[PDB]
Amino acid sequence: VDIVLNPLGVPSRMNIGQILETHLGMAAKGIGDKINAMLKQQQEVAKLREFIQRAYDLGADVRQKVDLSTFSDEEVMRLAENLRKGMPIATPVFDGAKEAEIKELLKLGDLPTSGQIRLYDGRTGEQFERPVTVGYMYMLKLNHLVDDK
Amino acid sequence: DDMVIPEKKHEIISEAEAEVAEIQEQFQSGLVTAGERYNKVIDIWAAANDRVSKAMMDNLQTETVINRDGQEEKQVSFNSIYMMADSGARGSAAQIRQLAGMRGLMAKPDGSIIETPITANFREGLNVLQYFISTHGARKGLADTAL
Amino acid sequence: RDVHPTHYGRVCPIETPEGPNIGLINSLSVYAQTNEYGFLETPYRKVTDGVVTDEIHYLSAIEEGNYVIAQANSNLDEEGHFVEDLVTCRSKGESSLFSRDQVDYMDVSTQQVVSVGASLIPFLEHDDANRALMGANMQRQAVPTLRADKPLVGTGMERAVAVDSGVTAVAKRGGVVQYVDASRIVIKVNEDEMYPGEAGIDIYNLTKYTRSNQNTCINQMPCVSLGEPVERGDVLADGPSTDLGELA
Amino acid sequence: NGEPIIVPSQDVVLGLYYMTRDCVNAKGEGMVLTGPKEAERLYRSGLAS
Amino acid sequence: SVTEFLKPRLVDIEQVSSTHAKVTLEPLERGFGHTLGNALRRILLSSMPGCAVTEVEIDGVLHEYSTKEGVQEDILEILLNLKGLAVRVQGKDEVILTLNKSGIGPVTAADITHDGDVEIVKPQHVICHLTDENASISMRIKVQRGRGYVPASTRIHSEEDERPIGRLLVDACYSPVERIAYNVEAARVEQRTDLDKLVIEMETNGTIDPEEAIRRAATILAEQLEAFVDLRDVR
Amino acid sequence: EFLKPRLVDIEQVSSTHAKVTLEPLERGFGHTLGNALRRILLSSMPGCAVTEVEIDGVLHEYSTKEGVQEDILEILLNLKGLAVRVQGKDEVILTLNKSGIGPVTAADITHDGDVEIVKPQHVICHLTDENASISMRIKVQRGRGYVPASTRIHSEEDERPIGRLLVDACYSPVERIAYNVEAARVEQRTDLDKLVIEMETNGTIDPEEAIRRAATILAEQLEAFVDLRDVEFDPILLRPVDDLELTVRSANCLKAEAIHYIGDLVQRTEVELLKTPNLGKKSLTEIKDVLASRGLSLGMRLENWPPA
Amino acid sequence: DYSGRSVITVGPYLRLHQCGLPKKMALELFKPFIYGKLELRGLATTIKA
RNA sequence: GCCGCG
Repeated sequence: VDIVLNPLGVPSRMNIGQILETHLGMAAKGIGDKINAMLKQQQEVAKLREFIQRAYDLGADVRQKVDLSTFSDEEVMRLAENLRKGMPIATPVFDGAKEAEIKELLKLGDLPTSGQIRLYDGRTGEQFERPVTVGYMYMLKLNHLVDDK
Repeated sequence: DDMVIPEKKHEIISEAEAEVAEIQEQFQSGLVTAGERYNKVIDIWAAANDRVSKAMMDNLQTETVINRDGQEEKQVSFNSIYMMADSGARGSAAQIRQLAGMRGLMAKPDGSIIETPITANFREGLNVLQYFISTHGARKGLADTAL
Repeated sequence: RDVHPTHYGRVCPIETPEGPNIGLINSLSVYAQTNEYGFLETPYRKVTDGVVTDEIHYLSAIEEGNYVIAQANSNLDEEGHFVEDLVTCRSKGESSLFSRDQVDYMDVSTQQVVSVGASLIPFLEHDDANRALMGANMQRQAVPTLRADKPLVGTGMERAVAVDSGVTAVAKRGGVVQYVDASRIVIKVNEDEMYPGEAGIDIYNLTKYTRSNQNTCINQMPCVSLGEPVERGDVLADGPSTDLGELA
Repeated sequence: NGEPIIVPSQDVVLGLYYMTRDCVNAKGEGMVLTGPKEAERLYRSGLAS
Repeated sequence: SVTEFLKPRLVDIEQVSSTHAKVTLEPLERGFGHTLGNALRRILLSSMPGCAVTEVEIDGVLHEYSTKEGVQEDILEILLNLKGLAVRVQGKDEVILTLNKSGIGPVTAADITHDGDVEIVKPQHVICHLTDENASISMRIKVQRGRGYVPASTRIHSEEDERPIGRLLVDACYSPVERIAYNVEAARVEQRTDLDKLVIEMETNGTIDPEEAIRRAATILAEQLEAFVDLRDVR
Repeated sequence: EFLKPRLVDIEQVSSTHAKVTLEPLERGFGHTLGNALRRILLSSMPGCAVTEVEIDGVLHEYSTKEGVQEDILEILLNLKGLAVRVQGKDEVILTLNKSGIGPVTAADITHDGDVEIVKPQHVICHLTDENASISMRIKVQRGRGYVPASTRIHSEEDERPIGRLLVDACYSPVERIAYNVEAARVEQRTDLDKLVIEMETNGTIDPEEAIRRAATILAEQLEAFVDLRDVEFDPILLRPVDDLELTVRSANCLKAEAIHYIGDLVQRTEVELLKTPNLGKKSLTEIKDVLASRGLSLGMRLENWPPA
Repeated sequence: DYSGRSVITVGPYLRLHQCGLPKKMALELFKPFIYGKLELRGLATTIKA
């Protein structure tokens, strides 16, 4: 992992957006990893288009209707090379991803639907007793630095 | 998934809505003035909140049912959020009630209380209206703490 | 410095400074504008009979008080009618359940309440109002990094912020890109649109490393490579903390 | 008030609470130990919970 | 430059009693203290040769729960007491010992029969304070050399329950390490400041000096790598 | 009484991925060896990295070059991820000269004597003007761990020309290490474990060589456990007094008071030095005058006094 | 005078009576003490040195 | 005078 955060800051502050964004980032990076894998082994285009269509055809009655049939091969390859790091999925403010959509997005990426994986200690090698919530959260660096303080 | 919403929440919400519809028609009959029906609706919503929170604590406290060498027993849950609240490390029953049970009846435009409460917790989303209600209280609290 | 029930679609309830100025400084919502006189107005969709039409009326604070206004997340059928008979509404600074033929206006979208700053927080509806306030006020202090990295979990308002903020380079008569450099972009305008005489090409001079007011760096790097067709309104270079015309 | 003010908070309380708890069935049940040192050896090497 | 790593200098030892030691090493390259401490602890706790009692037999009552004929100490406490006694066997794998006593007075480990190959390090360690008042108590134990720690999960020996009843399934603690703990701290030399300092706290049941224990663990872990260091050797 | 693991069935998934198998291991040694090896591999493995760059028409990292699409900072960031191998040299200089259109890749680096480019499809910059050329000199060194360009100050001993761009150095070939323990195929033994280590590098280091080096490092570190045992400076001082050119009458009195070094003299306060025999008030000024002629005022305090 | 200010981070390796002070924040709070030690050790005779 | 930080 890159960042380790304290869970005790979640329940007393009531940021469940933290956890939902973490799970959604894990699902998006799972899809990105799948795309990057199918791109690494030089898989033929049609299966890549079908997988990307399946990823974009998800959700329960979503108004986005992106169809790759109208896309030629070159633009699809360029888009897939652009989605290698992850699928930049978006949720509008008050009508965004639901629980079922997040869980099924995780399922499509071959990740545990619970959003928690098994973490091994980096110093002793022992597995942590409980599963740990791991994902991808989008962090910012504020202007308040000790160089000026 | 560590915030287990009780399964009977929709049932108690339905009973509360049925009772408020009955009191609405009873008011329409004209035998009750505005003050009595307002007080009664606040009372029933508060009772529903109490029962929802009690059900959520009941389902979260001993959620574990782990078998033993003989048959199966029931013991204290190892849910992380309950483990945080019970240990006293962080959080209390009110915040767990906001997280899993219904957010509760709340209002502070001038100190008054609105008839319909926020029925949605933080695990599920809040509608635009419910968030706009919660903003009044949050703003008043922040200003009071500042001043 | 409190939140008045008429603040709904005009002034953001979340974004405001914390300590001294709370409630005294606000931000307009995404859709709010000003009347001919100067009062804040907000869009709404008319309702005729039981259907929800598409014509948009901008209502002020006074006018909205007498109409019965629906909610953004009200289910609809294909014909535009309301799926359920009794829907939520705001009548006179309050909210209640009303019949399907009694409503007079409907919310245009679900971002009407929140400002541009607070409409960038994914899963805002799962956040406490005060924590959401701190997050919105804290997004504005982020420092642009060496390399912009798009948000894996966004909202979709990032394209709007990046394009309309003016930091990026946006085409105005986009044709076909002719020359690309880490400093300049030269585009040959397609013949379909052309001012007669003297032909015409478009040259965008990117602003390289330049200090900002807060002593950060303002930098623009091209997004197009060569011979790549470009349409009007596309982004050519992304400024500080922007990835492919999307706020990062 | 006289109550101690340097007291464990947050993560320390969580650790102390997680350590001193019991579950009905785990690795090791009714097993007899000669002292706390054997308990630590059993936990760390993984023969007990 | 490369291939050259910092080697700990002026190893510090604080001997406590005769079985408690605290060994400090400084300096080590960053992140090496944790590696060495973890590896040493794991192989000291999980796999170390040693001998500890495994089977017991008390004439008379042979059930797991027994009246103990009034020996003022439940047989569970007897098993706990004989678990901790440490022995040294030389040239033999399994060995039988017998203790028979009568007359008022506690039975210590010294009062068992003495064999030449068996060298018991805590003879004053008490099994119990005899039967109440006076009576004859006779027992026969069997101890075998093993590795690490193995609990009495099951017998799986002989046939039916003959081995259990003749053994009573005492937990075996073969490894002669009562407690191992390691702590890794910040230490520095010259301009370098992100260096690692290792502190190892060891307590042994006996039969082994803690320094000898650490040396044996280091020996086995290093000679576990001879398949990769033999050809790739400076000398 | 212990079995010794032997490196068998080393299998190469791709030019970057690798799997290394150790067949015979005891009950619990699998996890111990796995974690020790993984920590050693991720911590310290010798590798080669770009340390500095020098483009022809560049002056600093925050400039632009005409005809190239990427900024100089982007070019440096691309060069940082370039991986090389060198045999017997640690100070290699690679020249890159390319004029034309399209990308410039590591493949068009001028072929040195023994400098292996692992991936020659690693693009580093683009050229967009037809009559535009890129010419640069890249320095590659051999190191052990991450070393920022800012921390190295020893290189500032000799002045650097304006244009020598410093990039950070990674020096570590190994990117990802994982391991697993399964049951062995050894049927005559009661129960044996087999360890498998999967490695992902930049293609620089051979997997077998990497595991061998890590094992060597671990054994070398453990070698210190197998045998525990172990159970007035500033040059103006410390000089003879016969360099201040005192007076004749002051020669005997200083010797009479056993003052034979300059340092011991400066510790004698005025109030007691006047009590010395036949010192002379005017002669007391003379010694102060010549002592102040070197920057030492009489009456300092030191901490010790060696015989030298 | 003889005072400084900086951001606080958590050090769990400390004791109850210890704090962490940057070497740059020191050598500036403790300048006269360091001058005295330099002069007393004979390293720098004059205060200018 | 304004803005922000706890």
